Amino acid sequence: KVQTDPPSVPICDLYPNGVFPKGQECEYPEEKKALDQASEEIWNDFREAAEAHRQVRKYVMSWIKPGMTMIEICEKLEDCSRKLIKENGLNAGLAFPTGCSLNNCAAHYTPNAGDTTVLQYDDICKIDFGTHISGRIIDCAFTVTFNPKYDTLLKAVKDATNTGIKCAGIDVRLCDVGEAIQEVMESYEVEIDGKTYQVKPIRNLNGHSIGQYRIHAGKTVPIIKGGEATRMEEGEVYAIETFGSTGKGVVHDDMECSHYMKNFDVGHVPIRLPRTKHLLNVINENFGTLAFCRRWLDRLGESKYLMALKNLCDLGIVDPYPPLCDIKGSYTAQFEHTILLRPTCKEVVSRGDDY
Ligand SMILES: CO[C@@H](C(=O)N[C@H]1CC[C@@H](O)CNC1=O)[C@H](O)[C@@H](O)[C@H](O)/C=C/C(C)(C)C
Ligand SMILES: [Co+2]
Ligand SMILES: [Co+2]
Repeated sequence: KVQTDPPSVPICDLYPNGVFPKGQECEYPEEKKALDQASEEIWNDFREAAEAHRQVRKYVMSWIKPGMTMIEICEKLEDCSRKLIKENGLNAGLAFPTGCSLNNCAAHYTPNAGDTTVLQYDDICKIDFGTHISGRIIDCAFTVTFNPKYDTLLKAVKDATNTGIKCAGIDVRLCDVGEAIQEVMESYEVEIDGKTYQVKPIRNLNGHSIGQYRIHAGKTVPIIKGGEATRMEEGEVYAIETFGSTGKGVVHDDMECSHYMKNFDVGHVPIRLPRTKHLLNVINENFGTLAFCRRWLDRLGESKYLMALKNLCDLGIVDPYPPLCDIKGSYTAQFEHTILLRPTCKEVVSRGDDY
């Protein structure tokens, strides 16, 4: 069987023998082959999630248009993602909420219930969403625009992200990747509405290592120089993402929060407060240590849960991730891919024919 025009066939049903397509395999900048084959089932899970990501985003690009509300966009994307990944509790599903951050806002924004925001012709929207199979997460993102005036800014960030991807590798120092990304990013100048700007990396936003059910495993991939000389290791998985801005090149928390995620290091915590106890149970059952958003709690039939959620945040059990924005009037863009540092090569597992 093949995929229907508007995708609806699970990726696992498109692949009979349970063997999924590899991403772009690259040479780094025998026994290791045996070691690589030993984790084949893991690489395969990443590939299944990546193929779902590729097919979902291809679909999104065909219909996303100004006039649609941000809620309509996210619900349409998420519905497709759930169907192609063949959602099954914590064994297969959405790794995190659909980011659709607009203009000066660079990341971590998704609408909460009631949000009336409508996508505009001049908007620059960062679609950042994730999929996973058995906790093997694909963190991948692109930027959507309708006005050609942002073309060079988008190209700047694409080139910067690919440079970071090419520089990445086993034994490579993280600070070197950041320095490389920055020199490419800043080599671009753009003109938007009569004003010129030297593209600037958003210095306090970074790429990161990825772990099972842990989007932010512990290591950071900076996008500017001056970072840590810590090195990348064999077997690690990384999200290489870069952000370019026409503003200050720095983001701050802004707007209402929609994203939340349980602190991975916090262990079991007995709670007697009834509503707070119930919410934590709902989170443990449906998300575990994966991120979620308010719309996802509404979907599960939960209501009047905001105070319970605040309690979990105040207790440090859950962490809030508010939208991150540059100054008013600035424009930000993002591109991101997930890479596997396999023993025999580097695989840009989420690479597509689109980006
Ligand atoms: C700027 O957004 C990325 C991010 O924060 N990176 C982190 C990386 C780990 C530490 O260095 C803290 N600083 C960061 O910028 C995210 O990983 C997103 O790419 C991802 O899609 C969203 C994840 C959440 C946790 C909000 C669901
Ligand atoms: Co992302
Ligand atoms: Co990321």
